[PDB]
Amino acid sequence: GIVEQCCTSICSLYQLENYCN
Amino acid sequence: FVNQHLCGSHLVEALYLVCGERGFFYTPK
Repeated sequence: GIVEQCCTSICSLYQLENYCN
Repeated sequence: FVNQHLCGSHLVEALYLVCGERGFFYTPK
């Protein structure tokens, strides 16, 4: 989920946008 | 601001700015 992709690894705009509605 | 480790309120901040009026969901667990 977002914590694994953005907190315990380096986040990215591409991944952040996976969590916009 | 998005290309680093982002946790907690720092991650929510980033979602808020990127997603804008679309909104977002924050599901950490």
